[PDB]
This record gives sequence, structure tokens and C-alpha cells, in this order.
Amino acid sequence: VSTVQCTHGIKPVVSTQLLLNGSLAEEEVMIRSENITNNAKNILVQFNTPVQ
Amino acid sequence: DIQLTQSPSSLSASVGDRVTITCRASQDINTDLSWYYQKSGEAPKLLIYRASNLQGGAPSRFSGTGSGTEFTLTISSLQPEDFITYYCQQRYSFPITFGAGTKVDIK
Amino acid sequence: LTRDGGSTNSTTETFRPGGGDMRDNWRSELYKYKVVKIEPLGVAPTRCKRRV
Amino acid sequence: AVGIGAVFLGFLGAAGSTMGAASMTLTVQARNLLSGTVWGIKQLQARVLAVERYLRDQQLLGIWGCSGKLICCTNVPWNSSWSNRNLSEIWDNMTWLQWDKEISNYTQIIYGLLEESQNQQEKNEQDLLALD
Amino acid sequence: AVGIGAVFLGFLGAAGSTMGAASMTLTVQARNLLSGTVWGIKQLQARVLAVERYLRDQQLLGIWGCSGKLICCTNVPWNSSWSNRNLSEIWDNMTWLQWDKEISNYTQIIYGLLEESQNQQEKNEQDLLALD
Amino acid sequence: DQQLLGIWGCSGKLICCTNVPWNSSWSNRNLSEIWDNMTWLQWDKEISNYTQIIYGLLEESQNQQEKNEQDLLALD
Amino acid sequence: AENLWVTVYYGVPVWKDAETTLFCASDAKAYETEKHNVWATHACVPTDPNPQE
Amino acid sequence: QLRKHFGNNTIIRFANSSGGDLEVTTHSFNCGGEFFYCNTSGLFNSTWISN
Amino acid sequence: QVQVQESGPGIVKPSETLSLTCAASRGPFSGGHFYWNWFRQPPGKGLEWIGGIYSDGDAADYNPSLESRVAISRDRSANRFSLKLISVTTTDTAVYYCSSTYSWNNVWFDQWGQGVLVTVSS
Ligand SMILES: *[C@@H]1O[C@H](CO)[C@@H](O[C@@H]2O[C@H](CO)[C@@H](O[C@@H]3O[C@H](CO)[C@@H](O)[C@H](O)[C@@H]3O)[C@H](O)[C@H]2NC(C)=O)[C@H](O)[C@H]1NC(C)=O
Ligand SMILES: *[C@@H]1O[C@H](CO)[C@@H](O[C@@H]2O[C@H](CO)[C@@H](O[C@@H]3O[C@H](CO)[C@@H](O)[C@H](O)[C@@H]3O)[C@H](O)[C@H]2NC(C)=O)[C@H](O)[C@H]1NC(C)=O
Ligand SMILES: *[C@@H]1O[C@H](CO)[C@@H](O[C@@H]2O[C@H](CO)[C@@H](O[C@@H]3O[C@H](CO)[C@@H](O)[C@H](O)[C@@H]3O)[C@H](O)[C@H]2NC(C)=O)[C@H](O)[C@H]1NC(C)=O
Ligand SMILES: *[C@@H]1O[C@H](CO)[C@@H](O[C@@H]2O[C@H](CO)[C@@H](O[C@@H]3O[C@H](CO)[C@@H](O)[C@H](O)[C@@H]3O)[C@H](O)[C@H]2NC(C)=O)[C@H](O)[C@H]1NC(C)=O
Ligand SMILES: *[C@@H]1O[C@H](CO)[C@@H](O[C@@H]2O[C@H](CO)[C@@H](O[C@@H]3O[C@H](CO)[C@@H](O)[C@H](O)[C@@H]3O)[C@H](O)[C@H]2NC(C)=O)[C@H](O)[C@H]1NC(C)=O
Ligand SMILES: *[C@@H]1O[C@H](CO)[C@@H](O)[C@H](O)[C@H]1NC(C)=O
Ligand SMILES: *[C@@H]1O[C@H](CO)[C@@H](O)[C@H](O)[C@H]1NC(C)=O
Ligand SMILES: *[C@@H]1O[C@H](CO)[C@@H](O)[C@H](O)[C@H]1NC(C)=O
Ligand SMILES: *[C@@H]1O[C@H](CO)[C@@H](O)[C@H](O)[C@H]1NC(C)=O
Ligand SMILES: *[C@@H]1O[C@H](CO)[C@@H](O)[C@H](O)[C@H]1NC(C)=O
Ligand SMILES: *[C@@H]1O[C@H](CO)[C@@H](O)[C@H](O)[C@H]1NC(C)=O
Ligand SMILES: *[C@@H]1O[C@H](CO)[C@@H](O)[C@H](O)[C@H]1NC(C)=O
Ligand SMILES: *[C@@H]1O[C@H](CO)[C@@H](O)[C@H](O)[C@H]1NC(C)=O
Ligand SMILES: *[C@@H]1O[C@H](CO)[C@@H](O)[C@H](O)[C@H]1NC(C)=O
Repeated sequence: VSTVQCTHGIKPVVSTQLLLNGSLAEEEVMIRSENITNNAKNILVQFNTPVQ
Repeated sequence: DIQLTQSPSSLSASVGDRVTITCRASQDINTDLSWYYQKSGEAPKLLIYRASNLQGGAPSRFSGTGSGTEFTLTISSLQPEDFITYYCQQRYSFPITFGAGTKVDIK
Repeated sequence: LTRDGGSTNSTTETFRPGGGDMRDNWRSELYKYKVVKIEPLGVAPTRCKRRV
Repeated sequence: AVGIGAVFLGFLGAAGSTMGAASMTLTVQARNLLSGTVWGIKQLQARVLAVERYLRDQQLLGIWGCSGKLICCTNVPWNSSWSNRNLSEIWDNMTWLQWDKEISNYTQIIYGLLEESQNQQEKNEQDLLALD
Repeated sequence: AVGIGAVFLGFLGAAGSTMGAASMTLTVQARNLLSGTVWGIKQLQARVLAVERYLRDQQLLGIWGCSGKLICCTNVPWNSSWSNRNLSEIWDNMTWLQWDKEISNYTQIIYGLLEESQNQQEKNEQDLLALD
Repeated sequence: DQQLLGIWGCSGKLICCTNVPWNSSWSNRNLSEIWDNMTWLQWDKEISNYTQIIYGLLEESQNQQEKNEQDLLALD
Repeated sequence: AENLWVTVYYGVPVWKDAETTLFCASDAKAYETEKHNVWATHACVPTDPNPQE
Repeated sequence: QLRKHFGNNTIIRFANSSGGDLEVTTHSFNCGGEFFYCNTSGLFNSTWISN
Repeated sequence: QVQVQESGPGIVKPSETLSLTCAASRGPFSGGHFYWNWFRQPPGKGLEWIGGIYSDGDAADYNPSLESRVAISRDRSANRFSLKLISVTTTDTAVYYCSSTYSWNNVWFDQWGQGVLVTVSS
């Protein structure tokens, strides 16, 4: 854990079904969900490297 | 490199005496100078910083003065432990130099 | 992504694109920040009498 | 000169030690409480709320009579019913958060007793100096 | 249970007694000062007014060198030029409002004397401590 | 500024002495001239460089003093 | 005894009269739905029960 | 990466959006102060079998 | 308040590479700069400064004479720092020290640990 007084820069955008110019993970492609077992909620996936 | 000369190179006096050591710089260094004291079998520990800021825990018998290219340390009363090695040095721009050193002996 | 509904155990699954709520786009970024408040007062036991 | 850097002693980073060490760094935290067209009203309201909270704390400290100092003793004895333990463990093993979580239940009664003892004391001192 | 009720001591209601009894019950009032689109703006004005009012009194008490107490003595001697009567009647049969309307004219001077008295006290004490 | 005064343990008073010694480095002078001729504004202008250094010394002196005396009253 | 010195008190019960801005207060029951009405907007702080006299 | 939760002996498949209004059924974005709606049916059309 | 220790081989043959390492602590302070320094002293003569490096950078600074025969590295995961010396010689037989100097407001502390001996022989 650590403490900070002001977050880093954020660039708002608008898009659907895809994410553009966002931050990227460092370890590996990662998957996140709330209650992944259920089909009700969406699933987010974050890549390792960008694609042009 | 700024050359520092210590004087006397060696000295011998009796316990309880008053003695004085001097360190001359090769040029003007203002007051960014400090003296470290060390004894055999131990790593050095700082004695005086800036020649005008008494280091905490040191005996008051030691006094330091000077400026320009000449700095002086006066001991009012010798003690058996006071017979130790001293090193004047300059905390200035690079490089970093240290004095030859002086040894006090019992007589 | 979003998972499609299934039945029994078909040893297979399907996924489709989704989206439509702008909130998820913001949520993809702010997932490593928390905000807390301070509380100064405290009490403890000690070996001391009030001065008199 | 050259070589010497710069050392601080800052925010809550000292909040992972025993009781003894952390108490050496109270003051800095105490100093960081009053630092400083539809959006302006919001920040104004926030500032007013912060000021009100600070004044509430100051009054609550003033009532007990220990005002004007960081530490203060009192005459209320410590009932063993809450948490027996012993002094050395309490002062050399636990952190602040664990203690706070441990003594969350019996908070109000201690304030009540403190207030009562303070009141009895000031009343006694008041008639006492009335005699003199 | 069946006949036991509740009897508390409330807000300002002792203002029907002698000059002396009322002073026995003062503390309670002191603990009731900092209590805490057009249809909601005025609340901010009210809060600002309240905090300013409290701070003014705090400062004024601070200057006179009696802060932190409810009954404080001083050195200024009373003068019969301002008023008459003796201790007995004053402290036996009177009301606070009557005294207020009685001493209304001569207030600013009575305020003014205190700070110069305190200044002389402090100045003398400073030299008393500094002579050694 | 009320809080800042409060930290230095001199609340409720217009004058207050303290234990920190006065180093001759900042400005030697001597008592007569400073207390006779110098005015407030010029003095402020002339000691405008070493304020932050001074504040910390008072703070730490009070903290250490209070911590020390706490033990003495504790053993009582 | 005859000679005497001034003394100061605090929190004395005396008052005068003046004017100031009031504020509103509404029952929480109205806050339950009924979002459409000229008056009774939500800005009023919810009231409190058992008033004391 | 995803296989770790649903067992290794499974078959994965991808399909285009089910349907709806033009806003959600296609990928909408902005370039150079101008709005585009693009048809991404040629991206999620594949299958993957074990091993 | 920081302790420091040294770790390295005892005897290394001439012309080989000598690798030394030293650990460190952060003490009660929260954030700042600790200009770590490596010093040496041969027997029977005055001390000499080898080199320095900040605790939040990698631009290791070396004395002009021994620029070509000294490499300095730091590890944040281990919170350690290491030195590599090439073309070792009998002159390097000496006592070596790792030291840190705080930067509190006008105090200028300094620790020196214990050091370690190094001998070069065949
Ligand atoms: C996350 O999603 C899973 C399913 O992917 C949820 O598990 C199921 O949740 C339901 C609803 O709470 C549970 O209730 C009932 O259980 C029995 C047996 O299935 C039956 O009466 C109903 O069919 C109904 O599902 C159910 O026990 C539970 N487990 C299963 C195997 O269906 C889960 O609750 C979701 N949320 C969380 C927070 O876990
Ligand atoms: C965070 O936790 C670590 C691990 O417990 C703490 O390190 C501990 O620090 C203390 C204080 O320096 C060390 O005690 C010292 O060593 C022994 C203990 O028997 C004794 O000679 C002395 O009394 C002295 O206090 C303790 O050994 C050390 N723990 C270890 C090495 O496992 C650390 O202080 C905590 N706080 C931080 C990093 O802010
Ligand atoms: C996502 O993919 C599905 C599955 O391919 C698409 O549904 C398909 O849409 C096409 C175009 O409308 C349909 O073709 C139609 O076929 C008959 C020919 O007699 C007639 O209805 C029309 O003239 C047209 O050619 C196709 O049948 C239909 N497939 C299924 C299984 O329903 C869907 O359109 C795709 N969605 C998007 C947003 O691209
Ligand atoms: C996004 O583009 C895809 C094609 O890349 C569209 O789906 C395809 O739509 C065609 C009609 O436009 C469907 O019918 C096919 O047309 C031609 C000529 O007849 C030929 O490819 C086939 O014989 C067939 O009839 C085609 O089945 C359909 N394919 C799929 C996989 O759905 C899709 O409709 C476009 N999305 C939108 C929103 O328009
Ligand atoms: C989604 O993936 C499927 C499966 O690969 C694609 O179906 C493939 O579509 C192509 C183009 O129409 C088919 O090629 C055709 O094959 C025969 C001759 O072999 C004939 O019908 C045509 O001359 C053409 O060459 C291919 O066979 C077919 N594969 C399967 C397994 O049915 C589909 O087109 C893909 N859709 C998109 C939008 O990428
Ligand atoms: C301590 O608390 C317990 C539990 O309420 C009570 O029975 C006991 O009398 C208390 N002791 C004192 C000294 O107040
Ligand atoms: C505290 O009590 C425990 C449990 O009886 C005991 O082991 C420990 O030595 C005690 N410590 C003291 C009295 O400092
Ligand atoms: C406080 O009371 C709760 C129930 O209200 C109980 O679960 C908990 O253990 C109590 N905690 C302590 C420290 O006594
Ligand atoms: C009201 O006046 C009467 C008559 O002087 C007095 O006895 C009484 O205490 C006063 N106060 C009351 C009734 O509260
Ligand atoms: C106060 O003075 C009045 C008027 O002369 C007198 O009646 C009363 O007895 C005096 N009371 C004293 C001296 O207690
Ligand atoms: C105050 O002085 C006015 C005249 O300026 C006079 O009418 C009034 O009675 C005086 N009030 C008191 C309480 O002396
Ligand atoms: C103060 O020092 C100045 C400069 O040396 C000198 O002229 C003056 O007389 C001194 N004043 C005293 C000692 O009162
Ligand atoms: C204060 O510092 C400035 C540079 O920041 C320097 O020019 C000035 O002479 C200093 N003043 C004193 C009184 O030392
Ligand atoms: C899939 O294979 C991996 C290989 O590492 C194994 O660890 C895992 O348990 C397998 N999972 C299954 C069969 O569900």
C-alpha cells in the first residue's frame, strides 16, 4: 500500500464494445468480473500489449 | 585537488595539558570543513562539523575555530582517551580530500 | 464481453460483445484508489496520577 | 554542500509500529487538519463542514479541562472488565488500529465517567476557592 | 415504573431567581452554543453567523487573561461612582435583567480598564522573571 | 495562526520565553542597538531568511520537554 | 470587606430582542414519494420527534 | 488464460452481437471531430477446441 | 537509525574480478535521499573515497582516478548495493566500508558500520 495526494493523468474518451488509448497491464492478459459464475454481469479483459 | 596540511605532524605532551592543532587549506574553502576523530580498531566517528557546530555527545574541552585557509582545534585539558587520531577534511565540490593526520603521545 | 445463457452441461460456451453503460468505461481505470478519513482522538492505559 | 540529500518526517507512514514510536510523531498529523457556478457551492460547503468538525473537536477537548496540551492524565481508575492484558504487551506488541478495533464497544461510558470526574473536580475546586 | 417520572434540568429557565442562586447553575448554558435553490441558501449564512459569534466571544475572553475558566477574579477596584447599594441586597433580592438595565451606561470604561491592568501585570512579571 | 501559536505551548499569553539558544550566525549585533534604534519593519526585512529553520527548533524542544516531564510525573 | 474588586462571569442567562433569518423543517412522511408538488420540496431537513417544552 | 476457470475439456466459440438498436449493435467512435459506426462482424467469428 | 553489513569473498587472485555487497535500512524516517557511499582505507595510510550513489537513482559517481575499474549497482527488491572491481592488484588489499549520511535540518549525521577486510594474494 502507499499514499498519494493527487492521482495521475486521465484522458476521458467515448466508445462501445472496445477500449482505445487506455492503460495496459504489465504481467499478462487479465480477466476481471464480479460474480463470474453467473451469466448476468459483464466481463472485462485487459491486454498485455496494444494492437494498432 | 585542494591540498590540506596538518600541523604538527606528531606531538607529545602530558595529561591535563592544553594543546592546539592546525589544518591549512591550499585555497579558500570558506567554512565547509569538518574534523573526524578515530582510534585504533574502530571506524571513524565525526568530531566537529563546520568548526562551529559542536557535535552532540562530545566533551566541551574541544574547541574549533578558523576560516579561509586556516582552521584550528584547541584542547584545554588532555585526557588519556584524547591521545587519538584526527583528520580535517573538506565537504566541498568534488573530489574529496582528507588530511595526513596527527598522533598525540604521552610524555 | 458477456456470456450467453446455456443449459445442462454442453461442454461448450459462447460469448458476445456488449456494453452500453458509460460507467464501465470509467471503472476500467479507477480500480486502484481508495479514499479515507482521519480520526484524531484516542485513549489508553498508563501509570500516572493527575497533577495536584 | 555536495552529497547530502534531504530527509523528511511526513504523513501516516509511521502507522505500522508499536505504541511507543508512533507517539513521537503526533504533532505533524495534528498540523494537517486545516490546510488550504454550481461547483463553488460544493467546495464551500465542504470547507464549512471541515471547520465545524474541527470546532466540535476543540470544544469536546475543552470540556474535559485538558485543553492546551497533547497529553493529559486523569483520576478515573481502569476497570479490568474491558481488557485485562498487561502493560508491557499493550505498549510493545499492538498497533493503533488493532487497539481501536478492540475497544470499540465500551467507548461512551468512558467519556461519561471522564466528564463526571471533571465536573465533580471543578465544583469542588470552585467552592474550595469560595472558602478562601 | 408506575409513579416514577423524569425530571431534567433544561435550557434557560432559572431567570426568575435572586442574583445569587442563578450563578450556581451556569455550566449548562455554556454547553449549548456550537450545536450542529433559494430554499436552502440561508443555512450557510446562519452557520457563518453562528461561528463568527462564538469566535468573537472566545477572543474577547482570551484577551482579559481569564481564559479556560468560568469564574475569574481581577485587580481593578470598584468605584461607588458607578453604582450604589451593598452586598446583602445585591446578592439576596435582584435579577440579572435588572442589573443589566442598571449598569447599562457605564460599560465601555469597565471593559477598558481590564486590558491595561493585565498589561501592567504582565510587564512587571516579565522583569521579575528576567532579573535572574 | 491560532493553532500555530497553540503548538508552541504559549497559548493564552502575549509574551512567552523558551529554551532554544540564539546562534550568533544569523545576526551578531548587540542588545543596545537592537533594542534602541532598529525599527520593526527593517528588522523583519533583515531576518526574513531564517524563519522555517527557527520554527522546527521550538517544536522539537517542546516535544522533548513534554515527553521528559511526563515520566517524572508518572513516577510520582 | 467594604472595599471590593470587580469580577467576571460567563454564561449568564440574559437576553434581548432582535431579528434574524429562520429556516424550514418538514416531516419525513412527506418525503415518502409525492415528488410532484409546488411546496414541500426535499430541501427541508427532516424533522425530529418528541419535541420538548 | 480464460481456460483456467471452465476446465480444460471445453470448446470455446465466438459470435457477433445478438441484435438491438444501431447504437449498441456496432462499434461507435470518434475521429477528427467526426463520428463513425463500424460493423465488427468479422472479428468475433471463430472456434477453439481442446489441445 | 540504520545498521549496515558487508558481504564478499575473502581472498581473490590477482587480475580477477572482485564483487562486494552491502545492505541497508531506512530507519524511522519516511521519505528522503540517502547518498550511499563506498570508502576504503589501505593499512598504514590515509583514507580514500571510492564512490557514491543516490538511493533513488542509478547515475553512480566514481572518483576520477578509478573511473575505468569500478561498477556500482543497486537493488531495490533486496534494498542492497553492490560493487564490481576489475583488474584487482595487491594495492587493493585494504579495509572497505559502506556508509550513509542523513540529511536532517542542519545536523549532518553519519554512520559507518564495521567494514570488512580484503586481501589479494596468489
Ligand atoms: C453468482 O452466480 C452463481 C451462479 O453462476 C450463483 O449461484 C447460485 O445462486 C443462486 C441464487 O442465489 C442460489 O439459489 C438457489 O439454489 C438452489 C440450487 O441451485 C435452487 O433453489 C435454485 O436454482 C437457486 O439457484 C444457488 O444455490 C447458487 N448456486 C447454484 C449452483 O446455482 C451465486 O449465488 C451468484 N452470486 C454469488 C454472490 O455467489
Ligand atoms: C515492521 O515489522 C518489522 C518486522 O517485525 C519490524 O522490524 C523489527 O524492528 C525492530 C525495531 O528495530 C527490531 O527490534 C530490534 O531487534 C531485536 C528484537 O529482539 C532487539 O535487539 C532490539 O530490541 C531491537 O528493537 C526487530 O528485530 C525487527 N524485526 C525483525 C528483524 O524481524 C519493523 O520495525 C516494523 N516497522 C517498520 C518497518 O516501520
Ligand atoms: C450477426 O450474425 C448473424 C448470423 O449470421 C446475422 O444474421 C444474419 O443476417 C443476414 C443479413 O440480414 C441474414 O441474411 C438473410 O437471409 C435471408 C435469405 O433468404 C433473408 O432473410 C435476407 O434476404 C438476408 O439475406 C441471415 O439469414 C441472418 N442469419 C441468421 C442465422 O439469422 C446478423 O445479421 C449479424 N448481426 C450483425 C449486427 O451484423
Ligand atoms: C456486417 O457485415 C457482415 C458481412 O461481413 C453482414 O453479415 C452478412 O450479411 C450478408 C448480407 O449483407 C448476408 O447474406 C449474404 O450476402 C451475400 C450475397 O447474398 C453473400 O455473402 C451470401 O450469399 C449471403 O446471402 C450474410 O449471410 C451475412 N453474414 C453473417 C455472418 O451474418 C452483417 O449484416 C453486417 N452488419 C450489419 C449491421 O449490417
Ligand atoms: C466466419 O467463419 C466461418 C467459418 O470459417 C466462415 O465461413 C466460411 O465462409 C467462406 C466464405 O463464404 C466459405 O468459403 C466458401 O467455400 C465454398 C468452396 O469451398 C463455397 O461456398 C464458396 O466459393 C466459398 O469459397 C467457407 O467455406 C466458409 N466456411 C465454413 C466452415 O462454412 C464465415 O465466412 C466467417 N464469417 C466472417 C464474417 O468472417
Ligand atoms: C467493571 O465492569 C463490570 C462489568 O460491568 C462490573 O461488574 C464491575 O463492577 C466494574 N468494576 C468497577 C470497579 O467499576
Ligand atoms: C503479561 O502477561 C502474560 C500472561 O500472563 C505473561 O506471560 C507476560 O510475561 C506478562 N508481561 C508482563 C507482566 O510484563
Ligand atoms: C461488541 O459487541 C458485539 C455485538 O454488538 C460483539 O459481537 C463484539 O464481540 C463486541 N466486541 C467487543 C470488543 O467486546
Ligand atoms: C418567584 O417569586 C417568589 C416570591 O418572591 C419566590 O419565593 C420564588 O422562589 C420565585 N421563583 C419561582 C416561584 O420560581
Ligand atoms: C444596605 O443599605 C440599605 C440602605 O441603607 C440598608 O437598609 C441595608 O440594611 C444595608 N444592608 C447591609 C449593610 O447589609
Ligand atoms: C444613562 O444615561 C441616560 C442619559 O444619557 C439616562 O437617562 C439614564 O437613566 C442612564 N441610565 C443609567 C442606568 O444610569
Ligand atoms: C555594540 O557593538 C557596536 C559594534 O562593536 C559598538 O559600537 C557599540 O558600542 C556596542 N554597544 C554596546 C556594548 O552597548
Ligand atoms: C537571503 O537570501 C537571499 C537569497 O535567497 C540573499 O540574496 C540575501 O542576502 C539573504 N539575506 C540575508 C539577510 O542573509
Ligand atoms: C488443465 O491443465 C493444467 C496444466 O497445467 C492443469 O494444471 C489443470 O488442472 C487442468 N485443468 C482441468 C483439467 O480442468
